[PDB]
Amino acid sequence: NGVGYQPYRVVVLSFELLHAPATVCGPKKSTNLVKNKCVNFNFNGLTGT
Amino acid sequence: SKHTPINLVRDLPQGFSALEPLVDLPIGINITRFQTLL
Repeated sequence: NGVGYQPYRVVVLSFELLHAPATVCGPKKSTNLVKNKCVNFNFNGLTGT
Repeated sequence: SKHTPINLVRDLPQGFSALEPLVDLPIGINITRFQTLL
């Protein structure tokens, strides 16, 4: 059959919010840490220098 | 929760106890009443 009459795997994603904290918030990035030198750190709870 | 590994035969122990955080769960739904299980 032609491409018009050929199966296409279709997945549909529904993106909605409910009265709960948004537990799905994507991946969290991470970069190397060091010691004994001034840095700005975006730790999970807070940001600091 | 805390296990409190001390012996008081009948009632609450006199000693001071500290409760530490163990599990967190997200629900969003208000709990108003509850019951215990044997």
